Amino acid sequence: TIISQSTNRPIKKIYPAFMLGHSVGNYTPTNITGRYLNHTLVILPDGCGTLVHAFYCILQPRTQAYCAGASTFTSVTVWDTPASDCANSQSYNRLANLNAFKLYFDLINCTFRYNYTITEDENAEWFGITQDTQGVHLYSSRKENVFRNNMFHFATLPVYQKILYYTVIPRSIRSPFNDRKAWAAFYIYKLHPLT
Amino acid sequence: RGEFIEQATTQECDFTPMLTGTPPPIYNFKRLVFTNCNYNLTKLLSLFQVSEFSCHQVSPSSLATGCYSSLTVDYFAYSTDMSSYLQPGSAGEIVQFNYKQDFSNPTCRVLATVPQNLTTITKPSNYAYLTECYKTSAYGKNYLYNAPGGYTPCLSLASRGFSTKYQSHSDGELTTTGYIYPVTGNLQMAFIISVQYGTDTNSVCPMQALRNDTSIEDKLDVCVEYSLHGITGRGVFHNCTSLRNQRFVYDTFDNLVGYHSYNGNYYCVRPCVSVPVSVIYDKVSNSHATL
Amino acid sequence: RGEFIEQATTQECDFTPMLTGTPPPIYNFKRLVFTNCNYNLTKLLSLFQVSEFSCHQVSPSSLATGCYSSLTVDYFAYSTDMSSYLQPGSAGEIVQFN
Amino acid sequence: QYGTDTNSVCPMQALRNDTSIEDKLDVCVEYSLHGITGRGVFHNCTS
Amino acid sequence: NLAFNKVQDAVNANAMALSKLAAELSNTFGAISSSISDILARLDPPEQE
Amino acid sequence: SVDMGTTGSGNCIESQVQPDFFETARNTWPLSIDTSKAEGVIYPNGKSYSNITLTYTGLYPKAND
Ligand SMILES: *[C@@H]1O[C@H](CO)[C@@H](O[C@@H]2O[C@H](CO)[C@@H](O[C@@H]3O[C@H](CO[C@H]4O[C@H](CO)[C@@H](O)[C@H](O)[C@@H]4O)[C@@H](O)[C@H](O[C@H]4O[C@H](CO)[C@@H](O)[C@H](O)[C@@H]4O)[C@@H]3O)[C@H](O)[C@H]2NC(C)=O)[C@H](O)[C@H]1NC(C)=O
Ligand SMILES: *[C@@H]1O[C@H](CO[C@@H]2O[C@@H](C)[C@@H](O)[C@@H](O)[C@@H]2O)[C@@H](O[C@@H]2O[C@H](CO)[C@@H](O[C@@H]3O[C@H](CO)[C@@H](O)[C@H](O)[C@@H]3O)[C@H](O)[C@H]2NC(C)=O)[C@H](O)[C@H]1NC(C)=O
Ligand SMILES: *[C@@H]1O[C@H](CO)[C@@H](O[C@@H]2O[C@H](CO)[C@@H](O[C@@H]3O[C@H](CO)[C@@H](O)[C@H](O)[C@@H]3O)[C@H](O)[C@H]2NC(C)=O)[C@H](O)[C@H]1NC(C)=O
Ligand SMILES: *[C@@H]1O[C@H](CO)[C@@H](O[C@@H]2O[C@H](CO)[C@@H](O[C@@H]3O[C@H](CO)[C@@H](O)[C@H](O)[C@@H]3O)[C@H](O)[C@H]2NC(C)=O)[C@H](O)[C@H]1NC(C)=O
Ligand SMILES: *[C@@H]1O[C@H](CO)[C@@H](O[C@@H]2O[C@H](CO)[C@@H](O)[C@H](O)[C@H]2NC(C)=O)[C@H](O)[C@H]1NC(C)=O
Ligand SMILES: *[C@@H]1O[C@H](CO)[C@@H](O[C@@H]2O[C@H](CO)[C@@H](O)[C@H](O)[C@H]2NC(C)=O)[C@H](O)[C@H]1NC(C)=O
Ligand SMILES: *[C@@H]1O[C@H](CO)[C@@H](O[C@@H]2O[C@H](CO)[C@@H](O)[C@H](O)[C@H]2NC(C)=O)[C@H](O)[C@H]1NC(C)=O
Ligand SMILES: *[C@@H]1O[C@H](CO)[C@@H](O[C@@H]2O[C@H](CO)[C@@H](O)[C@H](O)[C@H]2NC(C)=O)[C@H](O)[C@H]1NC(C)=O
Ligand SMILES: *[C@@H]1O[C@H](CO)[C@@H](O[C@@H]2O[C@H](CO)[C@@H](O)[C@H](O)[C@H]2NC(C)=O)[C@H](O)[C@H]1NC(C)=O
Ligand SMILES: CCCCC/C=C/C/C=C/CCCCCCCC(=O)O
Ligand SMILES: CCCCC/C=C/C/C=C/CCCCCCCC(=O)O
Ligand SMILES: *[C@@H]1O[C@H](CO)[C@@H](O)[C@H](O)[C@H]1NC(C)=O
Ligand SMILES: [Zn+2]
Ligand SMILES: [Zn+2]
Ligand SMILES: [Zn+2]
Repeated sequence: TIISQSTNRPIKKIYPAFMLGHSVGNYTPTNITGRYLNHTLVILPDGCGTLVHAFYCILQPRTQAYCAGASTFTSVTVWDTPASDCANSQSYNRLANLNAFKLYFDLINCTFRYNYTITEDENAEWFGITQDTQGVHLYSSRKENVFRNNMFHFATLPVYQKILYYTVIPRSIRSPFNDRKAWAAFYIYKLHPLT
Repeated sequence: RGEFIEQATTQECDFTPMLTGTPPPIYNFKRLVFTNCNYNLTKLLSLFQVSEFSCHQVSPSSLATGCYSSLTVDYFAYSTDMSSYLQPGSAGEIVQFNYKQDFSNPTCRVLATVPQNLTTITKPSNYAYLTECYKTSAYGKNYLYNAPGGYTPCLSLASRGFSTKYQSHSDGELTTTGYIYPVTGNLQMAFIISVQYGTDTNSVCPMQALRNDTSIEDKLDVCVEYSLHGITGRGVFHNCTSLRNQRFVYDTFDNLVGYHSYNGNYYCVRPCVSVPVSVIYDKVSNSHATL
Repeated sequence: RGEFIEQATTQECDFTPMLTGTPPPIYNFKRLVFTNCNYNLTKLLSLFQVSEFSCHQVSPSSLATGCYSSLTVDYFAYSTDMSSYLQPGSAGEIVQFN
Repeated sequence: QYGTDTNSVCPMQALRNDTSIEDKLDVCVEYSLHGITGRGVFHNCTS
Repeated sequence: NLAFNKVQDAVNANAMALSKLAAELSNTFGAISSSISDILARLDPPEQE
Repeated sequence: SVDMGTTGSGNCIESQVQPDFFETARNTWPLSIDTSKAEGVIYPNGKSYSNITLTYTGLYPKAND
């Protein structure tokens, strides 16, 4: 566990989150870099690892405490409560991360809103994203057979402006003091035009 | 030869954004992508008065009777008298800073006039296009040119709007200039259409090609023309018993050898001339036999 | 890959005869030949409203970014509605006598 | 007309002297020398 | 000497094969130029292919 | 403007930024791309192939990245 260098727990799989946009700037109050301007593509997992969101809207910072528009802002962190949200597979909270994200920004003029269902498991998997004229393309290894490492196309997003930047959204799990689980790290490899 | 057509049922493609509202300027063109839907092309084309069309590696008639994997359309307001500036290889400002047509896929260029009775489309005040887009440098102006099918880098600056001829907007390193002139008479528009053909099923088909003439059971022993999910050809289907969730089987040399049909049977696919034939001929008796 | 460009310095090509005075008839067309000079093609093209262009073994965009040994231009007054009579293979009087 | 020798008729947009060949010796580059274009590698030679 | 001449004939054949291979790169084969760079510089993508 | 749900109300939870605890030497577990297992390879769109070797020019990661 990163927070406590002594305790050791079995490793669990966790999904990442990203923000992709066309222009970047500063968070005006704190002068912290990493603010996406105009229409921004956001990919957010939710539902205790059973759902993933995808929307393309303008992020309007909120001036409340510890939010993007305040002077006490440090980072955009999405959280969830396993005790309440992930109590059981029947009462999974599908909007916990989305509700956490809405506290940082007001969502304005969103072009679309998509979601995809993910079967809960512990197998390793791969995720990819590209873009061409048709739009933004998503790839996954859970499409055909999760026990093979090949990635297959499963979605196309209507984003046509050229994407130049992306930023990983950090996650922090508010687990109780009993569990205090450990989360698997993920790795990002850049694609290149190759034979 | 008989016929054999199998097509899935899909919803209608949404062309309402193009048929309602005010078309955008050329530098801020609107793009629509259609997958897994059907369209009534006759209805769409009737709404417009076409002045010219130019297609590459495809024909307009074929676009009304064939299936594709994807359909992309870019449209914007454009005066017909500036048609030459949209032609491939033009040296004008339209190609440099507004729109460059891409030729990596089969495509068509259509110019048309909006009739008066088509009141759902609203006329803009003026036609507009950019004259230059550059970055200030020590040597001079560092012009930025549009990639094929892409947007101009000065798009954000151009969003501020132009109220007079040769009005310039700058935000520091970037500077752009625009040109406007009033719209007279009926509105005129442009349409850049591109299509892609996939080796798998093609889910974008016109309504005129939507049919289920899957009478293959009665046409087993006959050379027929088949059109199965966008795959066309000629062959003979033989009853056969037989990798993944795919309806088509191909050999190493990319020949279609097997098909899975809607009825539930599996058919072997062979060309209409497949059985070898040899003739034994005797010159003395003028007799012949077949093997 | 990098870049490596070397070009000599020359004077400006004189296009003033074409931009001043009255253009001649088609049968008495004016010819200009340019060698060892540079031209500002953007300035020239801006002065005119092009209705049509047809090039052979070259493109107009390439003519604004490439060097040549010689440049020849023939110009005359001509109505646009008679464009078909200037097309290759025409059977009209324009090709035969003008 | 295109000549195999130097082409002395060039547009003003193509008038440049980016002759930084000394720093680009050990690299494949696109060259445009007096109307002659191509790709290649330049090696210091005596002649 | 005919036998001595055949040795020079063999040498000339070896030279001729490489001469044929080298000379074919300078032909345009009906194109506007024998260089791909010239074709890309003088023409646009619809006509370059 | 599609419906994105109920607007958020309240205060954002504070977060502590300590990059030293995350980018230390003890928490370094390198994993390179293994081309023998075809890791990070996107399957070509449309059609499948079986028992064949093909050459493709597209977007792929570098070996041992
Ligand atoms: C996965 O993604 C899908 C698609 O984006 C989401 O489905 C949408 O869910 C939202 C709620 O989050 C729905 O919005 C609500 O729709 C009600 C009825 O809408 C009618 O009209 C629309 C437009 O034609 C149709 O799509 C729809 O079928 C109906 O005919 C409204 O009554 C609601 O308004 C009320 O709630 C909002 C809450 O924000 C208030 O602001 C309003 O004042 C009012 O009280 C609301 O707009 C939306 O219609 C759904 N779309 C579709 C296509 O189904 C899924 O929710 C999402 N799944 C997740 C995140 O788990
Ligand atoms: C983490 O662990 C889970 C659970 O698997 C169990 O615990 C492991 C520690 C091992 O001891 C496993 O043997 C044990 O079952 C792993 O998920 C499981 O992966 C295996 C790997 O083969 C799956 O087996 C497959 O199961 C299907 C069932 O139809 C067959 O078709 C296949 O031939 C094959 O046998 C197994 O089903 C799967 N279980 C679940 C519930 O998903 C997981 O892979 C592992 N993760 C990592 C990264 O090691
Ligand atoms: C593609 O769109 C066109 C135009 O919308 C469709 O054609 C139209 O079809 C309707 C319904 O069949 C016709 O309406 C009928 O018209 C007659 C005219 O006498 C009338 O008696 C009936 O009561 C009825 O209203 C309509 O005329 C016809 N229009 C034209 C111009 O042909 C067409 O069907 C669509 N194609 C597909 C494949 O859906
Ligand atoms: C080719 O010809 C054109 C047109 O003559 C040249 O562009 C022009 O360049 C001049 C001098 O740089 C510009 O004048 C300046 O304009 C600004 C406008 O705000 C003004 O602030 C300055 O005081 C000055 O007058 C002129 O605007 C510009 N015109 C256009 C239409 O771009 C061009 O430089 C020539 N090219 C070459 C390579 O010589
Ligand atoms: C974003 O903030 C950074 C600092 O966090 C700004 O960089 C400063 O720029 C000013 C003005 O040139 C300099 O005086 C400072 O020294 C810079 N600070 C640092 C730490 O380098 C940056 O300009 C801001 N960007 C925008 C677009 O506002
Ligand atoms: C994208 O966001 C930027 C920054 O928020 C917007 O740029 C502003 O635009 C207004 C209106 O034209 C200008 O008056 C401001 O000076 C600009 N601000 C900055 C910091 O550049 C821009 O308008 C947005 N893009 C679009 C298409 O609305
Ligand atoms: C979101 O879209 C709305 C509706 O298109 C925009 O609201 C318009 O804003 C302009 C510019 O300020 C006003 O002149 C219009 O009157 C507004 N229209 C309506 C119907 O309210 C709005 O600007 C967009 N929000 C952004 C870009 O942040
Ligand atoms: C042609 O017939 C096939 C087979 O009946 C149709 O496929 C069915 O489509 C319906 C909806 O219309 C689905 O509920 C069924 O599950 C489909 N069956 C199978 C086996 O896939 C197909 O839609 C028809 N195509 C037409 C009428 O254009
Ligand atoms: C590029 O640089 C060369 C080398 O300096 C220039 O050639 C010189 O041109 C001047 C006049 O501008 C003559 O007086 C010199 O004799 C030339 N030198 C040589 C070695 O020939 C050339 O003009 C420059 N080209 C540009 C600036 O376009
Ligand atoms: C009407 C202009 C007359 C030009 C007279 C002399 C020109 C010297 C060289 C010119 C290069 C060819 C430009 C062709 C432009 C066609 C229209 C376009 O593609 O934009
Ligand atoms: C409008 C004329 C109609 C002619 C009707 C019958 C013609 C018999 C044969 C004609 C030869 C072809 C002439 C084509 C001329 C094209 C215009 C031009 O290149 O000048
Ligand atoms: C941010 O930078 C501005 C200058 O642009 C400065 O006035 C302000 O105090 C800075 N804010 C913080 C929190 O450092
Ligand atoms: Zn896609
Ligand atoms: Zn048979
Ligand atoms: Zn060398």
